[PDB]
Amino acid sequence: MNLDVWQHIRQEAKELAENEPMLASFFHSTILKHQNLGGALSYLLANKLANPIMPAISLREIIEEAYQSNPSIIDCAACDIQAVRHRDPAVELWSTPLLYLKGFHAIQSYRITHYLWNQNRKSLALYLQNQISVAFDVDIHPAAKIGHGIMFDHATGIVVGETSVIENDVSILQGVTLGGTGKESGDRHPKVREGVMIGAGAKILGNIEVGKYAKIGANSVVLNPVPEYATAAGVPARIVS
Amino acid sequence: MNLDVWQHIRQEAKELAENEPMLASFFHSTILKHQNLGGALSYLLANKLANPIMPAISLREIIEEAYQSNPSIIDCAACDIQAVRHRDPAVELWSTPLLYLKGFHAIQSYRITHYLWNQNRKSLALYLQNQISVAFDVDIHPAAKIGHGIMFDHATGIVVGETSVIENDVSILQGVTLGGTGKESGDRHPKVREGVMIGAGAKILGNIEVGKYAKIGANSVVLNPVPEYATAAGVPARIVS
Amino acid sequence: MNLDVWQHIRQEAKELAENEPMLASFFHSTILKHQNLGGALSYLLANKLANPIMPAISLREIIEEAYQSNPSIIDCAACDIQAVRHRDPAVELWSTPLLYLKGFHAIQSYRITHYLWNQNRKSLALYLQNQISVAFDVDIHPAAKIGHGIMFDHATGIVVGETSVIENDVSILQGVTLGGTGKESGDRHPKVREGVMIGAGAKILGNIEVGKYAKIGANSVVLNPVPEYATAAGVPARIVS
Amino acid sequence: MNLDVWQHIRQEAKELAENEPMLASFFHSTILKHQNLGGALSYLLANKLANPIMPAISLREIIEEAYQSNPSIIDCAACDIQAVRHRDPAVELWSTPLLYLKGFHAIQSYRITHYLWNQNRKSLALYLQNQISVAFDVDIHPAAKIGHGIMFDHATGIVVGETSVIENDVSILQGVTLGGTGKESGDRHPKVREGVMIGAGAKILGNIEVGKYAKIGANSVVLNPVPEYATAAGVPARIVSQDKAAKPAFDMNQYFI
Amino acid sequence: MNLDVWQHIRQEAKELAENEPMLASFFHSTILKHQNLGGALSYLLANKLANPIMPAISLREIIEEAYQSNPSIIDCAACDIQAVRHRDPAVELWSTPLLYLKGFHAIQSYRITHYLWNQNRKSLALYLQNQISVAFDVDIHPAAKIGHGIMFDHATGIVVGETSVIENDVSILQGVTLGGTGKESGDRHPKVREGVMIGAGAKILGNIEVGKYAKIGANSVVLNPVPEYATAAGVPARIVSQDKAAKPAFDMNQYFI
Amino acid sequence: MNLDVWQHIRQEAKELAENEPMLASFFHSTILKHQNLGGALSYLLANKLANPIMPAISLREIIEEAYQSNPSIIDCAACDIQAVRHRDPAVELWSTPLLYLKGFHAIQSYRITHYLWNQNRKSLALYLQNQISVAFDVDIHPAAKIGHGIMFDHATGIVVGETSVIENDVSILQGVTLGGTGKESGDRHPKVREGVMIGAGAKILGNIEVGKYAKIGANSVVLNPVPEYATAAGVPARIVSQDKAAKPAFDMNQYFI
Ligand SMILES: [Mg+2]
Ligand SMILES: [Mg+2]
Repeated sequence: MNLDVWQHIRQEAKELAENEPMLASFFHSTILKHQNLGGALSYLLANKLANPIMPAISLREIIEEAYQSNPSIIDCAACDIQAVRHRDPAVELWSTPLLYLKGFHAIQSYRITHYLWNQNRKSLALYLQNQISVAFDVDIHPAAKIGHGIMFDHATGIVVGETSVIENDVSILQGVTLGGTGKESGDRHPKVREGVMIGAGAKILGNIEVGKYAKIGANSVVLNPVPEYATAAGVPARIVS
Repeated sequence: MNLDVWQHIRQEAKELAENEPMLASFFHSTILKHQNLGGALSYLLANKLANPIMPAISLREIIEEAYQSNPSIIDCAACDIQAVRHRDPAVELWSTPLLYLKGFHAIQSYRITHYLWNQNRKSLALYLQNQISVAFDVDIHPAAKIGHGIMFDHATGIVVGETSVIENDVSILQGVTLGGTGKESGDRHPKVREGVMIGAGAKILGNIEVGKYAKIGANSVVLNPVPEYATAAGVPARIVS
Repeated sequence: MNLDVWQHIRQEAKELAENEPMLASFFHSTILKHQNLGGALSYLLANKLANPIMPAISLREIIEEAYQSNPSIIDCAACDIQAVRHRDPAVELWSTPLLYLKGFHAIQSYRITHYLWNQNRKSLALYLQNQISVAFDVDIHPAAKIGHGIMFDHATGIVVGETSVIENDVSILQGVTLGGTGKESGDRHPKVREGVMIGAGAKILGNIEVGKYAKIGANSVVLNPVPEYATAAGVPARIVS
Repeated sequence: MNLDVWQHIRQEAKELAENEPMLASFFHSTILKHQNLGGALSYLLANKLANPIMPAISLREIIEEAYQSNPSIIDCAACDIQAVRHRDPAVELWSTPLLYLKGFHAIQSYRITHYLWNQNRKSLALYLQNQISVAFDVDIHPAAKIGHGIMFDHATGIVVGETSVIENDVSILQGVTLGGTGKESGDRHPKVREGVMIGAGAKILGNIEVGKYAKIGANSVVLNPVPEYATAAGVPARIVSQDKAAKPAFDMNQYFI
Repeated sequence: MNLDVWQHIRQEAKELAENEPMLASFFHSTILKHQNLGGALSYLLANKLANPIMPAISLREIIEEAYQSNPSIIDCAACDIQAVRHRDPAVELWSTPLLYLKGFHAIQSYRITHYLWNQNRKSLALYLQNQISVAFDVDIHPAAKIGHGIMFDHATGIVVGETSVIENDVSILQGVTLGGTGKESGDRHPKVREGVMIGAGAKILGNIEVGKYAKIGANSVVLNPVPEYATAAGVPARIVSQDKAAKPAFDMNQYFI
Repeated sequence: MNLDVWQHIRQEAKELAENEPMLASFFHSTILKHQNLGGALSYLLANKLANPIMPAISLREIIEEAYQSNPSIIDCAACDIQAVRHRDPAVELWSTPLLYLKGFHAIQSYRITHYLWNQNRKSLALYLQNQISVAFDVDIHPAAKIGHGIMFDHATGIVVGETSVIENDVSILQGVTLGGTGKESGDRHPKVREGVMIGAGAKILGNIEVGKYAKIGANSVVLNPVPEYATAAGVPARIVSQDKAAKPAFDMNQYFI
């Protein structure tokens, strides 16, 4: 659930350090030498988003503070790991999401920009919003609201707008946009309810509702609300009974 | 218009340096210590495209020379900033495009590869074409012709081909291609007239005309000309009266 | 064919070193000082995928070993170069694919992760799978089976799944997915036969057959088998006689 | 309390960031964002000693662990800063030692290797001993024993071997060696007692006592014990004079006959 | 005109790029693409002194501003190159000093800190003073005064303190210190007049005049004034001989009795 | 056979990786993955000497080419490691010299520049001569001739000029100069024969023979020939004593009268 997640990854790292000496020091530095998930995650995120403007060493303190303050940030990471492990047939190890999956890195990094944005650090948040778009190819406005148990499989090209809401247990694939229309401010982005699965390349535009457990077809363009448990596909999207 | 743009950014940088000490030196080095937009832009672009093969320090001289020679390159950057400020509801600061928006960085970087390509420096231009695809996820052939007041919102996945033409005040989103068909050379890429807005994921193929102020739907595949002021949507794209 | 490819690139590098002194040392270090394609390719790949966790110098030995062991890895690179030269109207030089095209870099890098994956080095392969998604925006599961004469033009956003098969002489563009459905393991990814051309943004889902020499339309969503020599387009994809 | 020292630095830091925009983020990230000398110090040293083999971010954890086990390592740095501010006429700010003086950085970095040496991490301690010699040009064996209120002015070229001992309040200049003799292990390096000042280039060799409050002339070669309050000079060094009033480490009087 | 010097370098550069393909882009980016010594020099120094705190690209602007305000800083480098080409038998090319000799880089880098020191940018000047000691192993206080036609051969270990003065045409070798004495500010460092050559390892301490055309023996310790055309040697140094014909900085005659 | 030396290192390496997880990948990448000293050495040196101008990956090819043409360069390193393990009481592991001692790295790096110097690649050799002085603080002209079984303990500050010759089994400490004299090319640097040990800071200047098995006292200044088995000390150096039994390079006896 949480303690299980970190111990599954802890036990795995030991074995993978033995099988691949070239990464032994990486497994030790990232996983094996820390006492909890936050230690591994702040380390990995700091390194992936580093830049001389804001070096890993500086970034890590900012990340740790965030974790110390709102610990739930780490619980959500634990749940996201479990989601990928449970919904992605290609994933066979608990440590894989944590170490190599840019979609998962993008999500946890967004949790940091979301935290900064709500701590009155808009500049640093926009600066990291871009770092995240660059390092992971995922662009999430810091003010978007995203829950836990979320999976961004492959992730390249995902874009989530300012007023977006993604509830728990949502899965999103490469090239999917949750964007808006109009040159005005206010609610103009999608509300994706829990359990929703979005196919690769789908574009959901406007402040529209995406019912829970709905399935959105690859390359579908959703412009109108999608009932709960329904399947929308096509351009524009239609409900396929 | 131009002098207003740089002074809006100059005044903003001072305030953001006060609110975020961690980036104070970044605001000063990039914006506050230079006398004009070109000083800030050449600095930022050099750093974002740096690589040991061609370091920021070396790149910057090449960029500055370009600016010195054809100053309009900087005016166009000023107009692009204003475009984003005016068409993107998420943007609230004039400095945001300049500092963090990879789409805007991609555009101005392309202006440099376009300049190099027309100075008989094809190698360096192809080398930077790739740097730009890597750093910003935007691939623009150096020979494409692009005007000013252009916005690449989010930008991940945009591709513009060799014979493409994009006129002024055009807005393009993530995943959009202006590509061609055929294994032959010659005109084989889109001509997008002024004011045109292209939705996320749209693919416009061939040497076809995209009338002014037309609107192209997300994920639309345009294979035939689109009349001025019209709206094309669907796969293939159809005119929605 | 093979010896011709490396000599076309060798002769070109000399001329481009003369025309662009700023890259002279790059042409010499990458091309002119090595005796064969593997020398240039291992050098370039090591540098593009470097990271302190696994530096270029360390990566290069791993790459060289791979080449020494299975030399065909380099022949396939030679064929891929020729494919781009022959199918991409924008390419005018044999060295261009080798030096600047991220799609081609992604393919050859995948050949290394495929080799590592079959040498019982799953960790290192997943680590490089992510490096490749980051450096080139292309995500290829290491167990995918890909032949030679392959072209990933532009490439941003391409995703190839675990059980995928891509035969020879296949061309794939930006945003295309060869993905799967279901949370189960087993064959769940596309089988693209030889000669197949896939348009930008196409999403091919499931363990389905894509007949040889078929043409897939941009943004097409293929969910059912496509006969040989046929053209599929639309969402879902339909056969356009 | 070593907080006064830190108070001075934090105070300088705010005004320094105000005057030099180009170093603002550096002052805030090293000094101002931290509430004690330990956070500044670990940050700085980890950055100066960084290498892909052991990156700044990794090394910093190792240093904070050492400060957690041995807080006195931080207080020792405070005093070392106080020693420089008082004895080095060139140093007017309390922040200068901390931010820029490589002899200071070296001594503090050594304290970290000294800690690892006895944590059963000798490979890492040797790795860092070398990182220190390369980064600051100072080679201090991790098993050496060094007190506090120590100044290594300029520092380039300083060598301090395995069995060396250096007590509190000693001033050492560039080029100085506290070297061993022989090809066997065991006590074979100098024991420099408090208040001793050693001039530039001086070489002290073997297991010999350098008397408290003694003064070692520049470029001398000391091979025999030196009496307290005595001044040794020459190649080889000879006891040329004696002052029982002087305080060589604090006076920094370089003249001798 | 210091263009002759530059003409020689540019001429060597074209042929050097021709012979060593691996360094071509380095020769073009530093030398050939620039039309004067200033562009080459700022490029090189900014690269050698670079750090995430102050990256090459940022530092270079700071250097070009200094060259714009004080063009003589560039002409001083030309002469320093001429001094090495003439006095160092090991140096056959005019481009060698500029491209590779760390003592040269140090002196030029110091001139930049000297300029910042009086631009009200002492924090940056101290930051760089340290960057210089770390990059080239040479520690020159920014307030020191140094003329032109100066050679720091090998240079590792050279220290020049705050109130030091060095006139034109002086040759200084590795390990040399122009050091202070005392714990108080004020004139307390050596004043080395033209044509003086100082052998490796020599330590000159206090506010003392080192006579024009004098010759300082290696490893000596100078604590009293040295007469013009005199040769001082020993620990402590003694005036052992005098030659009124010699030109120590140019002859580089290291022998003494 | 220099494989015994390598066997020791590989053996230490496995257990070292076992004890210090944080350095595991470093031990495997440098030592364990390679089957001979050449692969470890080229890897390490290329990494220590790396610069965007000549990156580790490029430089390494240049080094492997040198080892392919001149395998004895590797065997020379084996012996240099053996020399340190035997003479330096501080060094207990055979892997220490190889992994961490900058004087060792310098000597091996020089051997590469010496090879390039006569491959018609003098620009690259000078580029590296400087990379070596900056990375390890040791300046060895590429045209210098150095034997094997050589130890540069601590090494900071060592300078060895163009025409210098150093035979087998010599021990040299930090601050030592084998320097030239005069402003003309030609033989003008020391010739140090086997078994000679040179104390810290010593300066040997001009084309003079330093007799086999001789012992040079720390901080001495040698300007005249030194007889075999003789001990020279002082500024200027004088022959103070003679031992025909001693073996200075191996004994490392630093005391003198
Ligand atoms: Mg990317
Ligand atoms: Mg150094």
